[PDB]
Amino acid sequence: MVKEVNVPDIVEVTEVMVKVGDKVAAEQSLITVEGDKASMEVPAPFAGVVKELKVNVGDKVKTGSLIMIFEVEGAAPAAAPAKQE
Amino acid sequence: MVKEVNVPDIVEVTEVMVKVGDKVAAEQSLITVEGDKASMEVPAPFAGVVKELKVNVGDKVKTGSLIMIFEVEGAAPAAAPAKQE
Repeated sequence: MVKEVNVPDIVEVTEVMVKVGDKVAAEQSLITVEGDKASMEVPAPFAGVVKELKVNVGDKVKTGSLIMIFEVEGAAPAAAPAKQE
Repeated sequence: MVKEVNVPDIVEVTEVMVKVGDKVAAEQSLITVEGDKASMEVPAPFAGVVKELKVNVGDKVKTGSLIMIFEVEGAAPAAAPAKQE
C-alpha cells in the first residue's frame, strides 16, 4: 500500500491438501443402536441342512439380505450311513 | 314407521354388539401343535465382509454352533504403530 516493494517469493495456491483428515462416512443410514468393536462371529438360528448356497466366500454381506436356506423336516437323518459312494 | 308393526331390513337389534354367528375364514391360529414349517430362509444380522468360511455347502447346521464370521471396520486408520520387536 505504501512505499514500493518487491513481489512475494510465492503467490501460487493449491487445492490438493492432505487426504488423511478427509471424511465422507456420513448419512445413508441413520438410526443406530449402541456400537461394537469390529469382527464378530455369528451362530445359526436353528438346526438344518445346507441344500442350496446363496452367497460365495469373498462376497461381503449386508443387513437385510439373505445368506443361506435350511430345510428342517421332523427329526434329523441319523441311522448309520455317513461315508459311502 | 312408529307403528307396532314393522319389518326388518338387516338387523332388528337384539343383544347384538359383536355379531358372531357362523364364520370360518382362513385359520390364523397354530392350533395346539405346529401346522407347517420346514424350509425357512435366514437373513444376515449385520453388514460385513466374508473373510473366512467355517461351514462348507452340504454340511448340515445345528442350533448353538457357528456358521460365518464378519469384520466390520467403520473407523478410519490413525497412526497404528507397527510390530518388529
